[PDB]
Amino acid sequence: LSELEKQVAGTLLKLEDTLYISSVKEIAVDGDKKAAVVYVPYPMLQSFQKNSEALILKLEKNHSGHRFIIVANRTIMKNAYVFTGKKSIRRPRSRTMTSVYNCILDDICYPIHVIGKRTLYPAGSNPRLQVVLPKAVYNEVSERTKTYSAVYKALTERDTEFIFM
RNA sequence: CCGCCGCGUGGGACCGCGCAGCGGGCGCGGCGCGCCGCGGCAGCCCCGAGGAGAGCGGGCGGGGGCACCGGUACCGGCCG
Repeated sequence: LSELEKQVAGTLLKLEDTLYISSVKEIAVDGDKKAAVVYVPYPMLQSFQKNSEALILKLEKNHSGHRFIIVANRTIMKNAYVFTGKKSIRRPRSRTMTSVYNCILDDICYPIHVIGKRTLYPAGSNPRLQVVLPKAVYNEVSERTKTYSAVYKALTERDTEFIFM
């Protein structure tokens, strides 16, 4: 239902030499560079994550202009219990908002596993969350911190920032 | 304005309880009761308390019970 979709489909047809992707989302960044999010339906996320880094690098090299990220699409419900008038209906915890945001944060940087989280409450400024990444990766991912913050802000209004420890 | 543990509206932070799929067609204005696809759902488990309980390994101890057993010494008897 757009133009980037045909290009990504062409790439996907080149890469092999049985998957399917729900949609595509493009996020702007402060610099001229932009970010693209590919929505993989939940059951196929683990299927896509076997060779995520290779897929991302091939997609970036074949078409430039913005970076590519893969995230699953999860729904959110807004009632712990739903009163049908007779019985009771309970919302599973996986559909909560807090769990979904954490899963998104984990998926954004899937290859690297988060070593910690901290949310600061400055005297006047809006509270912001800072995560902690392994010292080994460092510059291997130092060029994607701004885009990561931008996307995390876009999908979830919680602003963030990154450090290494 | 002032003798209310009752009555209605609103908020719902704190306070404590909610085991028994959903959605659509049959199907009638609506709800039941059943019958039909899974063909529409991401179907259906926070976490694992410097709380507790269970488990494996290691040594630790005048901790408990039963049987068994040595040593002088007090006392009594006897030979010289």
